[PDB]
Amino acid sequence: ELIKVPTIPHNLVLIQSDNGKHALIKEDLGQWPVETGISLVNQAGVFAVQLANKLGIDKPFVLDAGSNYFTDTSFIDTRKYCTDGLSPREIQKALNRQRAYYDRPELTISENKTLLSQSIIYPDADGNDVSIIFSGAMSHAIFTYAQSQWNKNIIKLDDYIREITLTVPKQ
Amino acid sequence: MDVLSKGSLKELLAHLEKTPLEEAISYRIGTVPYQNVLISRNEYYNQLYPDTTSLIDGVSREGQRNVNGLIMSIISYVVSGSGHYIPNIGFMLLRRSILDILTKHDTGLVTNNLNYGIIARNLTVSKMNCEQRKRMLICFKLLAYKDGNQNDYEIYLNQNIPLKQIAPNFIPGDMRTVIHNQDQLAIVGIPLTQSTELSIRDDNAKSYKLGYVDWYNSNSFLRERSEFNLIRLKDRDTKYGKLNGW
Amino acid sequence: DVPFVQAYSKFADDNPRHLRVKTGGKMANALTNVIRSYYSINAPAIVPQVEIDRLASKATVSGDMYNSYAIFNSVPIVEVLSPARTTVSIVGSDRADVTM
Amino acid sequence: ANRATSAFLDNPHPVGVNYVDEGSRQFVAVAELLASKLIDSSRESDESNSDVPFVQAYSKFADDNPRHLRVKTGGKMANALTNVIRSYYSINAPAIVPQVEIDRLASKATVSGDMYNSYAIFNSVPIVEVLSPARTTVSIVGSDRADVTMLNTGAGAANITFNFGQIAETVILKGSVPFQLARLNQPMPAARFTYKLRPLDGPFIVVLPVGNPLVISATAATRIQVPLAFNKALVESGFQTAMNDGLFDIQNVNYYSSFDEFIISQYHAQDGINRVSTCVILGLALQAYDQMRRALPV
Amino acid sequence: DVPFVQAYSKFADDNPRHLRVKTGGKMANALTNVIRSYYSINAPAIVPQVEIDRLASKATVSGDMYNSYAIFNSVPIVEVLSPARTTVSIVGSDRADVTM
Amino acid sequence: ANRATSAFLDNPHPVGVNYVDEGSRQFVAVAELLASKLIDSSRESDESNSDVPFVQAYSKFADDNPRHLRVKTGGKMANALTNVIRSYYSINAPAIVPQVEIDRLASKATVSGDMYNSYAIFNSVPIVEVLSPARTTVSIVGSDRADVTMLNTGAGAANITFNFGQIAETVILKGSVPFQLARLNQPMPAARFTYKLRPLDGPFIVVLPVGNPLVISATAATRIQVPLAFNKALVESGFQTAMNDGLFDIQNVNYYSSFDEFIISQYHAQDGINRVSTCVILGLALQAYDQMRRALPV
Amino acid sequence: DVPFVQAYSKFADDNPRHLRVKTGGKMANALTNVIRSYYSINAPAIVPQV
Amino acid sequence: TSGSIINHANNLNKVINHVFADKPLISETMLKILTIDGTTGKDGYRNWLDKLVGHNYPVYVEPVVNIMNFISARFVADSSYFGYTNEIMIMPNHINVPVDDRFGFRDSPFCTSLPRTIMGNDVRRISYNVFSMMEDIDDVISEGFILYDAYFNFSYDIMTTDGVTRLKEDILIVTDTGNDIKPIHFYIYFENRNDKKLRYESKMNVSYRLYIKTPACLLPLSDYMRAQHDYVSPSSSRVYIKDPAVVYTRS
Amino acid sequence: GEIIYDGGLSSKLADVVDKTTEPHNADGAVKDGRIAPVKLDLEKQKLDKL
Repeated sequence: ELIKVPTIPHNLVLIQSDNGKHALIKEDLGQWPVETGISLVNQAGVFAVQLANKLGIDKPFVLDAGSNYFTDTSFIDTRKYCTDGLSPREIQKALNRQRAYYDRPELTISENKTLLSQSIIYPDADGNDVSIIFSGAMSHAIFTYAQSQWNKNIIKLDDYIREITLTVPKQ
Repeated sequence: MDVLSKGSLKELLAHLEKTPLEEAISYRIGTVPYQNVLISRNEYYNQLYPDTTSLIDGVSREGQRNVNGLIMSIISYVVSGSGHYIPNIGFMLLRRSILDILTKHDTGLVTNNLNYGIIARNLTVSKMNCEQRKRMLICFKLLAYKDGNQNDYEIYLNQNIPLKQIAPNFIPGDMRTVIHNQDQLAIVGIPLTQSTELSIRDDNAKSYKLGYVDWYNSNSFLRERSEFNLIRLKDRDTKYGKLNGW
Repeated sequence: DVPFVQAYSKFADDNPRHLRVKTGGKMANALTNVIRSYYSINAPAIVPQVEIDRLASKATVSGDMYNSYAIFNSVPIVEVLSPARTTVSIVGSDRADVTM
Repeated sequence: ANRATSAFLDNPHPVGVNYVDEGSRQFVAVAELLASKLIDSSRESDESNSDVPFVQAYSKFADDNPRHLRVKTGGKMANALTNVIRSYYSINAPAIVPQVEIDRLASKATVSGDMYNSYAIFNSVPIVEVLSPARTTVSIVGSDRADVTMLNTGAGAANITFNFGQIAETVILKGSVPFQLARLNQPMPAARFTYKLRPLDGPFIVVLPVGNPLVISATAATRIQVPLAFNKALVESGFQTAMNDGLFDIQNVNYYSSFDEFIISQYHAQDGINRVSTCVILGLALQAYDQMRRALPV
Repeated sequence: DVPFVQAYSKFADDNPRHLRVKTGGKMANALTNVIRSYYSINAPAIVPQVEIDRLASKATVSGDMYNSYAIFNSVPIVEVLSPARTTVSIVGSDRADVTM
Repeated sequence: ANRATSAFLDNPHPVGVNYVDEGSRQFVAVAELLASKLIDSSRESDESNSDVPFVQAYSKFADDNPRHLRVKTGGKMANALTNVIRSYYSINAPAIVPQVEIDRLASKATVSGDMYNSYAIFNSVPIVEVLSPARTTVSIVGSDRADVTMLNTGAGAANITFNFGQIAETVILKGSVPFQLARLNQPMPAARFTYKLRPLDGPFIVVLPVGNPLVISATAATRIQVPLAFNKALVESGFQTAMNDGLFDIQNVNYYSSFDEFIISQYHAQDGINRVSTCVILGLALQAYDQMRRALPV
Repeated sequence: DVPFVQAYSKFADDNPRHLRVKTGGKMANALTNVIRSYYSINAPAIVPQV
Repeated sequence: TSGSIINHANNLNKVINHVFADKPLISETMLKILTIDGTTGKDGYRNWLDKLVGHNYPVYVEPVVNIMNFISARFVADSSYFGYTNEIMIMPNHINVPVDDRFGFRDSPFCTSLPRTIMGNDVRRISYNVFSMMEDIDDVISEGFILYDAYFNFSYDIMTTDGVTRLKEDILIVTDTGNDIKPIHFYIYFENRNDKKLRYESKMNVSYRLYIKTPACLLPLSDYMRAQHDYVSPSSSRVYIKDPAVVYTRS
Repeated sequence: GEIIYDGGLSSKLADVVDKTTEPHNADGAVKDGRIAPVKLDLEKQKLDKL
């Protein structure tokens, strides 16, 4: 049975100094001990299954993230704001504090609107919904590759019937 | 054996300050420096193996009584471990340290007329490895800054482009350059099988390499027994008799 | 190399590999043959329409070819008519010099 | 017979041979990356009415915080970049930048020094030689577009042989009036306005009828391996800036109107492949010079 | 690509990268430089001893260059002495033809 | 003026234009891989006193279980390999192997079709032309080691021009007696026994005295991109086998004594790059042909 | 269309409409007039300072 | 050879004991097939596995195998993402080495790439096995070196306050058997650039420093557009059928 | 005056054990995945099981 994944794993943490001068974003995929003197690929395979389990891509799945959005109060704005990934509000606060240290003017309303609208969900021609979110590079690469592999075995029902139509008797 | 294990400019300079000139010179006649000879290497060939003697082999050779001879003996000791036979040097020079001979004016030696190109040819710089060339250039630079002939050192380097690539990056006057230097000048070191090499330089160098591990442990007690109740020779106080022939 | 791996995989539909030429995949082949077809009417049209439609679904963009304008600088001199006694020579495409 | 040549292909001076190691190529790539960020910061600084983004970019580039009373030259990186440009042009220009300075500046960013992972098309048309018979006048004018004017004063038609070298990939010839061209010992075709030729084929013969002069416009295109960060528009601007700033004023050197002519002329010469390799590194240096100077005028 | 990544990593002490060029690392540079030094006495010989020792510790080999033999087919003709009114010419190195 | 040319550089013939696409290149690579394993299994079976390794290898290659009272020809792969080799050599040879058959045989193994990953050194000496003045005799003999016999019956010294082309990378000249050689418009050096020249440097002028004949031996090295599985010794064996088996008999084709001469002569003709691309594929096919024929004679 | 609508609103000071011609608004007119003034001294220079 | 036979037998038992522990990898159906002769199912599987060595049977590569191969490849290729590295550098404090100044750390232990040359000379490189066996480590460590040929596991925590960046433990431990590197844990602080007390503490209290390549997981806040990534979710109109059977069971 | 620097915690480069240690593999940052050294009672001055 297919597993319907509600949220995307991003694995992003924001670290900022108390002064506010310096901030950074980090991917937290964990610590994996590696032993020297033996094959590295053999140890990598063992850790690969655990990493797949951590990201939730071990078993066949599809992504249901097209309903994870909200709408702004402005009447002009009809865009969908994705709630997945690292929140743009957190980046706004981190940038907000950085300007306070440097005695610089705060972020403007137009600059705030551009930043807070970076995470969006829009539909494509095929009907799929694509979500643009702030997420780590390694997590995105592994998650997207897993989607490609599992989708190879998802076919239309009429396509499945054509494959097995010669095995059905007449009784 | 101790001078060859130094792998930093700091350690090499420290050793030269402690070591007197007596261990740079030797008291064995040896043979003529440059000569085509046939040597026996029976591990490889039944016939006698041709080779040319030089001043880089760790074997004593005859040297003239002049500043050029003394400089050549000092450099050979640094780059090979064994010096040369300079007859009747004198007490005053033997008690001074190697560095003071190279970098100080109180030794009584004039070095203003040294020709660096001739010394390199006499020391056969062509048959030297990277470490040995660096050590020779350290001694050249020290002498150049001592006598004020810093320009001549640059002219010599410009004529020899390969030596300019591997030249040391330290100024003798400054200490920040010595502290921050990152050169590797070690020749002998703890790692090689008990085998024979074809060349005289290669065979003698390997003899030092194989004997360093044993020398690391046996020298401590045997040395301390020698100078248990002996006055240090370096910069020994005396009546300052005379310096003859210099 | 993760950003390049993801970009090439989307473009070529295969993961990049060492000891391989990194051609560009099916999209590279379709683009090359499509260019040939546009230039001349004698060039064959070999790319299936199904393959073109599949590749066009990789990204979302409009097919507007009339959104904006561009300025082209070639000077068209259709004809220069001169009497019998004179001679005229036209040289150049971006800047046309006519010697009279 | 009389022979004619393109002006820019005559006597290419030897190029420098000093800063071509792996470390030097890394330093040039680092300068290009850091200078581009500096010019982006200056634009952002103007838009936001704050000097904070520019200060951060300048500190990374110049290894020192900008000061109002000082003149903002660019620090050690600007001085090193200026000296390598001088050394690349000619072999007589001394190399005054120590290798320890190059290595230190190369560590400011992590970039590959691969200068042969991309390509760029250059438009200078090489005409190695045009040989004409007696009583014919041939003049060659132009570098980006070569116009060859031929006048025949003899009794009958003349055969003019064109030699475009072996380096250019393609050459397109368009004449004022239709003319016939063919290779050595091929049948001449009918009069036709435009010809497309591959220079490797061999010398081409143009039949020149007696009468009004015939002018042929020549356009070429050659491919030179360059780093992926190469931008031809920036290199051309950097070349003019360096020439105007007196960076190429060395004795026994030849001057060119554009960087396209410089690299092509240096390519139709002895040891052309090795010469072009140094020229590509110079182009990336000039790209960094253009960006850095426009952000920090002096 | 698993077999090639392991071999390249052992040789070059660095993982292969798609964007970077595969050169062999420091071992390639050391091998290139010793070849120049072997040919002529005027070669720089600028490979440090510490670099060589660390590179010889990667695999276990004796380094003995005297445990076998090979046959070399060049024909040495040191001198051919001929009297007056005779012409002698030697051509070739693997097979020498003496025309008299 | 007299012109002397190498025999194997004269009039190359057109090569095939079929079986060049990616699927075809995979077939050649698979054939080489399967043929190599066939000859290894032949050795292993003898050592281990059992036919299991050979049966498995032959079944993979020929898609048929080996049986007694059969000739062991090689199956469809051998027939496909033979007919494909004929196609490459000439443009007149028919292409009688269906594309679906080639793709099916290419699926027996998972290998890349890349044929330009590695390089190989080819030893043929290209002497495009040797120009001599009157009263002198010039003769060129040999391909792997070209000997040029030179005699001057004139009153004074003569200048003789050598042209080795542009494809070759290096050329080494050895003289019977020391002689004089320099490029055009260059001073003549002292008499020397040996010269190392880059062919791209231009025509080379040699001074021939009047006394005794001068013979110059030439050796050249050329680099051609080939697949990593390329083995020159095995390719040469396959070339002689295909010639003896009559795979190269067709109307209007030149015949060469080695694959060295074939690939170099094809390079020096017009449109050289594309011909060498096809010739390299023929080399791998010939390499596979040698191993399959030596394992399974017929 | 939200990114274009918001960017056009800042430029033109007017919301885009499906049944109205988009010309850039007031800023487009002033930009056109200052170009005319810059070229020649005989241009009218009509756009006010306010 | 006796060694090959002994090696094969020991490996075969290790595999068999592993595949029959916890939930067996092999199903009860084939165990029934192999037991039908009376032999133990564990013994029957061992016999069948030995026969299969060296087979040429084609095996289809399933999606789950493709996924793990991708994760395994990126594990080796990008080691910094997972907390291990193949190269560390130990230098004295007075030697100035270029470091990564993007993050504003105080005495950052992260370099963009481990330097090829320091002070105009190439940095020494020593393997871990030779380093462990060294008896003159005091002389070698005075000049600084680079340790490779091993997989170094490291950890770090970034502290928001300002302090002296240091390690939890000492760099090395020297024993009569050999020398080793203690577990690596970095305490990293942000820098105020004007604190005289912390400038003096860093220069004089700590004498040796450990440098590693900059982890790729870190990314400055200014480059937050580099974390912008796309994800495609199929349409919500699809219905997934659990039982795709096309016929019923009745005459 | 105010005290700015009065020493502090000093980092040590090396930890030198003062006790004889049995042979061992790497166990710190580097972890040896191979089997630990095998202890053999090889040289016996008196016969035990022969």
